[PDB]
Amino acid sequence: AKPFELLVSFLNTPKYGTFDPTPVVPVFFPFWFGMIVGDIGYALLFYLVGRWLSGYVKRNEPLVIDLFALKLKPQVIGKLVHILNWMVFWTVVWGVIYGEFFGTFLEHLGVFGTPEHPGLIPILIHRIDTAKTANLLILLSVAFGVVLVFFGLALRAYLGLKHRHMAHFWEGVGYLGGLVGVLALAASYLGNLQAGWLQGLMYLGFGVFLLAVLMSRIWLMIPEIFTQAGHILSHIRIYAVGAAGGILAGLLTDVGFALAERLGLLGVLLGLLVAGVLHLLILLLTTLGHMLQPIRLLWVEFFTKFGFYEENG
Amino acid sequence: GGLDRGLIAVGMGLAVGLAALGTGVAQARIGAAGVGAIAEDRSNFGTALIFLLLPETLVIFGLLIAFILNGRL
Amino acid sequence: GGLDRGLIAVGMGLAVGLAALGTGVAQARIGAAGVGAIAEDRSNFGTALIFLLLPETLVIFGLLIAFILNGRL
Amino acid sequence: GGLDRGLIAVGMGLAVGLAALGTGVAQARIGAAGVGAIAEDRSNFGTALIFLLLPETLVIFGLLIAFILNGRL
Amino acid sequence: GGLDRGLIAVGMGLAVGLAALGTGVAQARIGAAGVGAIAEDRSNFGTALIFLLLPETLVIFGLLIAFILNGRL
Amino acid sequence: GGLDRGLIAVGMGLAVGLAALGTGVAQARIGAAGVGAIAEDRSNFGTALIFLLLPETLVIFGLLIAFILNGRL
Amino acid sequence: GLDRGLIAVGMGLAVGLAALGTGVAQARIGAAGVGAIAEDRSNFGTALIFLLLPETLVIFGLLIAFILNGRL
Amino acid sequence: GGLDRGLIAVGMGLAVGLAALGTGVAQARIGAAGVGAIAEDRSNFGTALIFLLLPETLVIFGLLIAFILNGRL
Amino acid sequence: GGLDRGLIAVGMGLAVGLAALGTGVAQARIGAAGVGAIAEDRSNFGTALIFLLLPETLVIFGLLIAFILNGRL
Amino acid sequence: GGLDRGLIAVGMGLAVGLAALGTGVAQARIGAAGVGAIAEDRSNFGTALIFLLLPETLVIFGLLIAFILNGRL
Amino acid sequence: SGGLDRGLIAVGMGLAVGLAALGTGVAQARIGAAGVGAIAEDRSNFGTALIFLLLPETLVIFGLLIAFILNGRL
Amino acid sequence: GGLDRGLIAVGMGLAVGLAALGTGVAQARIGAAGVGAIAEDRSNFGTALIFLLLPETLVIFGLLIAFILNGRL
Amino acid sequence: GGLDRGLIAVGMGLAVGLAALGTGVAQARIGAAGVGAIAEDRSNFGTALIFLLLPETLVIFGLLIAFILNGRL
Repeated sequence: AKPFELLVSFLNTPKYGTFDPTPVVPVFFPFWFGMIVGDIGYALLFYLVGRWLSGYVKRNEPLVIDLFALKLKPQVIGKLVHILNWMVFWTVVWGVIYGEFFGTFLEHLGVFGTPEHPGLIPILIHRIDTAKTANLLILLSVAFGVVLVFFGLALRAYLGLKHRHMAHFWEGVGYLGGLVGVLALAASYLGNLQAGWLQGLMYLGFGVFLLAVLMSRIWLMIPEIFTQAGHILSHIRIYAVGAAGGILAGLLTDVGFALAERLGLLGVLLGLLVAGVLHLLILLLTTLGHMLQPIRLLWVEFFTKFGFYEENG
Repeated sequence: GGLDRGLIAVGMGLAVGLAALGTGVAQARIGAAGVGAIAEDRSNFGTALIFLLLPETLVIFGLLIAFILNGRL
Repeated sequence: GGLDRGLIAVGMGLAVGLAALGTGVAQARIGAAGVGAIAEDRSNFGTALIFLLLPETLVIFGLLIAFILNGRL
Repeated sequence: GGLDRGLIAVGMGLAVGLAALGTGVAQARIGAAGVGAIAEDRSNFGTALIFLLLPETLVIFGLLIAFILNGRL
Repeated sequence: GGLDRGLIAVGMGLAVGLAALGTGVAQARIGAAGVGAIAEDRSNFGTALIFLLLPETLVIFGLLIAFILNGRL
Repeated sequence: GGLDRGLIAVGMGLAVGLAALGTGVAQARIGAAGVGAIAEDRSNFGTALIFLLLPETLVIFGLLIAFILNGRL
Repeated sequence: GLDRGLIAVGMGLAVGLAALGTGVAQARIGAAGVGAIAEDRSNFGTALIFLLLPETLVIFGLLIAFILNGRL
Repeated sequence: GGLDRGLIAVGMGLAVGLAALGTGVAQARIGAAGVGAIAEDRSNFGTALIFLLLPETLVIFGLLIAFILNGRL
Repeated sequence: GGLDRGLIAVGMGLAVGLAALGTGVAQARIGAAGVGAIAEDRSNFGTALIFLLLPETLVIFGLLIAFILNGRL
Repeated sequence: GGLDRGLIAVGMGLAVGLAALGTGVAQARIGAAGVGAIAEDRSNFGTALIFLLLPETLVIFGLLIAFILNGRL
Repeated sequence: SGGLDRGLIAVGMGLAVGLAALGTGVAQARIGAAGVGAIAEDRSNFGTALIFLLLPETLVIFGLLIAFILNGRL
Repeated sequence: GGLDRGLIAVGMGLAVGLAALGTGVAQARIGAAGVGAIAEDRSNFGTALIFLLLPETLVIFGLLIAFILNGRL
Repeated sequence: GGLDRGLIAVGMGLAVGLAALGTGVAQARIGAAGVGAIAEDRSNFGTALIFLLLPETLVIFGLLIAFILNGRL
């Protein structure tokens, strides 16, 4: 938990009397990282790199990168290694959750358990089905954002509870009412159209929202409610990136298989090397952005939004 | 259902693409000024970043319309 | 003619699509000046962001037209 | 039933969102100068904000023609 | 047949949309110039207004052709 | 019959919209320099107005084709 | 006779694109003319010379549109 | 189906229009010769207009390439 | 197969391509400003790298929509 | 017959048209650059026209592409 | 091919790759101009300009590969 | 068969003209920027011609893809 | 069979031409800087040529996909 405090420390200092947001990240960020990690075969190389940097740590290397002319601090790197332990764990377990890996023999024999091939090695996600896999892909990333934004607004409201800026405590639960009302309306629209308790939910939602408006006609607050009502929908980008990476890795592995066998006897000994080269280069290109995406999502939507626009000391 | 599904399909992509363009056209000009401000002063990350995250409120549209109309189909 | 409800999809998507960048072009030019204003006076964020919320009002038209077109089927 | 009943919808967006493009590109040029004038002097808030809204005469015409064409359905 | 009554609908639409876009791009530069000049001298507010209230006159032809075209039904 | 009546309308609408936006484009850039010239003195008012009355010839050129065409109709 | 409608859309787009062609050239010349008139009001004739050269471009399109009408 | 004329005529129309747009974008930025003449040396009018009279060769090229299409009938 | 299965493909392609357009146009200005900032103070390289790739999400929505549409095959 | 060959006029006409506008874009910039030489020096006039009359290989190439399909007609 | 499926997917692939290529070139233009302006004295650190010009290359590849695979798998 | 034998020549126009305006804007910026050397030195004419005569490779591609299948019929 | 050769032809043509246009618009900006860069010394000659060399890779991809799709015939 303590190593994760470095990433937050880059930003503005909090004010005493506001709660520490550091323990939020180490439990939530790493499994978000895990969703890009159909690539588990190549993350053992990341573990090897962590071993290399731990070798620098036990060497106590004051490393200097010639390319960027940057100075490295040995005591910082151990925090990085203990941080990377958990994302390697989430790496492994999420790649298992995918079920599909490159050693899947279904292109040659029905060994792995799928609806297509009832084998003895059950694979949860074959990445071909789009009927229920899509809905399952949507649902969890929808739910995580809702839970975290509700927690953030609740804790901001409880901070407003103490000091007498409690005037904005009312608008905090007004956001909650507006969100639950629009959620009820949306779920009633495209769903199975049952609307009774849905009508009750939306009624209470916009009622308690309009109650907060009666505090004062704040000219600035009324449009931005729609904006965070889209920021909650912005949480869906998590599975998009992971699906993009996973299907690319799967198709590249299929290209390796095709160059191996589908070329006949002439292509048997060639395709795997260039397939691995393509995999490693595309990972080198992509993994940096894929790593920074969820951390910046939680970092700007939760962490900055709740309490990190205000004073510092 | 005859040969019609392509007509419904093509309208989905245009909306989301042009929403992306509308985000990008604002983002290009705002980001340059923001990074120019942050180059001379370290004390403005938050105020710049909140404004850079504002155009992302546009890209949320189109995709939900595509989902609901595909479910309608 | 059973293809009539097929081409209703493209109109909604094109409408919201071009409305998206028609919105975004305004923030493109106003945001840089706003963050230039905030670069020298930090009490001006409120009078700056209000300009950044003006062009958001007219995105609603395409989606409401889309919804009332979905009312046909 | 002819194909015209579904053909009506496609004409709305080409008017309304293109007028939205016109309004946005009109707003973009004047917004920077307006916010600069406000930053240099808050006393010009009214005489600037009177110019911040005016091209939206186009979009109300677009919605007018769009709905009045929908009335033929 | 009979879809010509639906095919005329787009004809009003692109015409009024392009007219609106031309109007907006006309107002953009002149309004920017007007607000820039009027900040240093407010006495010319009438002259600036009667100057920049000019290229919007092309809109009246778009509504005219719109009403005379759909009136043919 | 049919399948002929919408084409004339959409062609005329395209022509007049293109002409209107061309006139707007022509007026847009000269308008700012006209604002500057009339900001120099009142004596430049007529000599600035004499330029802006020129490009309207395009619009009257575009619209006349509609009259003969729907008289043929 | 469905081509009788295609000739209409063709002539309309022709004259419209000609209008775009003649409508874009005014950018530098308008500013130069007003700046010269502010510099010297006696330059009316010299200024108006440039402001008529690109405007003849519409003539070709309207002629070809008129003559293609008579093919009916 | 004996349709030949109209799908020729549409290309015939667009060719000369695109050529006119090319001549327009050519003539747009060359206006500095006029101010370059009157402000410095009015006797250079011929040395200016020689550049003015050259770019319109391409529409002259486009005239006959469109005329020959009608001659096929 | 069917005509729709090919007709579907055009929407995905235009969506992803114009989303790429938006990403590139967003990328150009921020990259140019970032290297302008880094030209005389190289220490800020670890700061600009966040902003100069932040809008990459735009194409991801397009490919998500593409995977949705090819799932209807 | 007719429909099998009438479409070719569109293809060559568009080609020669946007080739003409491309060479017009080239000619505009190079002429705007080229005026400064003759404005300040009457001697280097000769090389300037050599630099002006370079970008014409594309339009004659478009002429040949039109003529081969004319021969094929 | 009862329907013209091959051409229908081919035009979509072409549109995708062309728009991706032009967007990448538009991105590359300003950054290359600024990098060239920088390296008038930055032979010591031209590698930063190299890697900044290198990164927009990632924009073409995903559109290229999806255009490839939507036809290559059928 | 059918008019598909005529549809093949349609792509020739796009292939020619897009490379045409590509090199149009290319030498538009290059040759206009290139005349700075000839404004001060006659000797640098060769290298400037090297800059402005390198990137034309794109139109040769359009020529060769024009020749590659025009003989199909 | 043989009813869709024109469609693949125009698709590959638009692809390669559009890639050519993107490469050209990049080449214009890079060459504008490069020709000014060579104005100081010949030492920057080779180091500038690599920057204009790199965007040529884009049209290679379009040529590759066109040629491999030329083999469909």
